[PDB]
Amino acid sequence: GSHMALSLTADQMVSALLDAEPPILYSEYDPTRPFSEASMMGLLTNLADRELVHMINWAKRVPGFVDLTLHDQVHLLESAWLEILMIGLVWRSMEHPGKLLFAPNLLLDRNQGKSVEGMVEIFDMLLATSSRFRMMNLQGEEFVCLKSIILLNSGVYTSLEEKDHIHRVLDKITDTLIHLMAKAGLTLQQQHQRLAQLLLILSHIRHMSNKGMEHLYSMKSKNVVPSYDLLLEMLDAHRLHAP
Amino acid sequence: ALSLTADQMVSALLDAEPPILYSEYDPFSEASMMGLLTNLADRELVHMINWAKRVPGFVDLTLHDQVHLLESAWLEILMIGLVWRSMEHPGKLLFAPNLLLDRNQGKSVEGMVEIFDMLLATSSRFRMMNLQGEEFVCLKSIILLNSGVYTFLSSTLKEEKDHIHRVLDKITDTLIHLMAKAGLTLQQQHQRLAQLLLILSHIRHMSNKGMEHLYSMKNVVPSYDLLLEMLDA
Ligand SMILES: C[C@@H]1Cc2c(ccc3n[nH]cc23)[C@@H](c2ccc(NC3CN(CCCF)C3)cn2)N1CC1(F)CC1
Ligand SMILES: C[C@@H]1Cc2c(ccc3n[nH]cc23)[C@@H](c2ccc(NC3CN(CCCF)C3)cn2)N1CC1(F)CC1
Repeated sequence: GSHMALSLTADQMVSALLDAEPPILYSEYDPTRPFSEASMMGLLTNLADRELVHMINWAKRVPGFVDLTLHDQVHLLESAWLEILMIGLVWRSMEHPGKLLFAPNLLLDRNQGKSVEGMVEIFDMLLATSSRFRMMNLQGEEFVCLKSIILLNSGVYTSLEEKDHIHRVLDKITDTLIHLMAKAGLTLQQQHQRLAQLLLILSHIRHMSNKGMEHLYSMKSKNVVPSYDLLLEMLDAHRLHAP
Repeated sequence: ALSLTADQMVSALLDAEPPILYSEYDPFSEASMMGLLTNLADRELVHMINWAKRVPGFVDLTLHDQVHLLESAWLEILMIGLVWRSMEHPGKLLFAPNLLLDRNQGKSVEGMVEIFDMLLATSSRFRMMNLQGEEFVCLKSIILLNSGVYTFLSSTLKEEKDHIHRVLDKITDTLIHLMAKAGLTLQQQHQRLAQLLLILSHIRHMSNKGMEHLYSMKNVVPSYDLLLEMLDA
């Protein structure tokens, strides 16, 4: 059978989201060749490209996403892809104060970011967001809800029925977040305050993603930002993959 | 400051509200529109300083930290004010009572059409949600305290970060209280709070696209010095 996004209970929503989770990838580098030989930007690009393929399959598994037209799915991934990579990074880097866990074989500190121009400012923001989630003791079940909110919210400001559906899907994830906070034993006031602190961090994640896109658009290379066409091609080619 | 009731918080915020300014009294050109927008933003910024100084918990901060918050938030604060004023004018942006501009007028300045469209979409979203004046002032105060909070260095006892977060929790409590008085169920309360805060992510995005446009135009972004001079005066 098929569960419609709005029929899901809080526990089914958490389960579906935990199931859809992409795997933690490794940075593609020879551990026998010296670390000086590495490109730094070359490694992050190769990693982001591989992670983006998995993000396609995860998005198609987020409740309410396939209910949207192919056109609208592309718009949401186009606006959200960097924010989704960034939230994943900041979550992985939580237990590593002063370091960013890009991959299990790629844990980079602030000074390493200084190698690439304009990268230091982005690293510092990611580091601050990571420490903030650590202070808040962000839970895995909350992280998946926040990652799903980013996807459905980021490109929502671009038909009243399709617009209401995303709002309703977003209300269902909010209900799931609150449920987790009530089970963790937070009072009603504490529940609202934690929900507000988590959603306020999403504003800073959008900010980092805009600074990230600015950096990408400043690069001399022509195919450094995933275009609408490439994202459409990626979502349509998923139909040809084996389940 | 944190001793105020939810109703006292709303009252102080409503009282601190800046006035609605007019655009220079004297059809529009690409340079005349940009000129009018800049002059209006500059006059509004003076009032914004006076408004920020009346937001509870703001003057409790060091002059340095106040400047950092205004430096990160000034454009999001003009933008949220604009989108609120434009609510009752579908397809138009109410810059001033004598300056109500449509989408086609934005096409005069290059790169301005994309910003106008986003502001128009945000305005219609707040209209669909039936955003209340008492909720708008809470959201505007959240933008002030929140936008530059991850900007502050803090490698000493700078306690100052916890105070800001305590003021932000207090505004959340105020937002919920307004929703409970309006008769929303507990579930409706958390859902509305989430929808309002998610729009703040779009306000940050429009501000960044606006700063990009400004930097594409030396003294077009209010400097630390100007803001400090304004806050100290
Ligand atoms: C530090 C940040 C986040 C991040 C990066 C890399 C991997 C990650 N995993 N989790 C988080 C990751 C890395 C990064 C490096 C390079 C690229 N470029 C590739 C090219 N591809 C698009 C399609 C090609 F047509 C994405 C993207 N992102 N970000 C840097 C920045 F903010 C963009 C400037
Ligand atoms: C449409 C948008 C919002 C907005 C604008 C103008 C007035 C407003 N009132 N409410 C909202 C207003 C106008 C605008 C036009 C020009 C400027 N110029 C700045 C102000 N001044 C300070 C420097 C010395 F302190 C130079 C600022 N803002 N925004 C355009 C944009 F997104 C920034 C690019």
